[PDB]
Amino acid sequence: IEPYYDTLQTILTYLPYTMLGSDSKIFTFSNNYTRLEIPKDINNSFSSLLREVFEFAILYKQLAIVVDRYKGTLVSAIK
Amino acid sequence: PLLSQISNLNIQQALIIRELLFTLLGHEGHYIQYSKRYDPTSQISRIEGPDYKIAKNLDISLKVITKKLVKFGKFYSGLKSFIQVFDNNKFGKIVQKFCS
Repeated sequence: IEPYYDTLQTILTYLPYTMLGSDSKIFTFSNNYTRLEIPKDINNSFSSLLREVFEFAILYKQLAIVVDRYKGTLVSAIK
Repeated sequence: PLLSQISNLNIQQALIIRELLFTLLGHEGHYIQYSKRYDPTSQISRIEGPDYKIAKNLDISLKVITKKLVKFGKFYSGLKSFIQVFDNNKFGKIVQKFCS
């Protein structure tokens, strides 16, 4: 199928850095880490699958932002 | 070797790790250098620790990860310079015992 199917193992090379909520050469965050742009040269199927995988990355980034921001600011003991 | 000349990711990672081991102790490296704002003469500059700039040719992901880790060298250098200033008789037993 290789000759008849074109798409960018290379994804798995740069995927761990994106999963940990960090910028990547092929995946870039924007708008205060609220959306992630899937590049060109990722055909329909792979993009549709990644949209499910990238849910973890964005959610974890949001949680890390919250933890880093409210680490020692809140006064209430419960929070 | 120039950082731009190297294109492989593994080589860049190993090089930055080798340079980072010394950076975490407050020393300069070949690819991590002190910011021009850091003046060792000023007391407050030494206490607050030096700020580091990363070479522009590093990979973006490695640059981000390094920018997170660099802060540990800043804290260590600041504490080491704190001991060499606040550990004398004029600052009292409380501050001396804290320096311990």
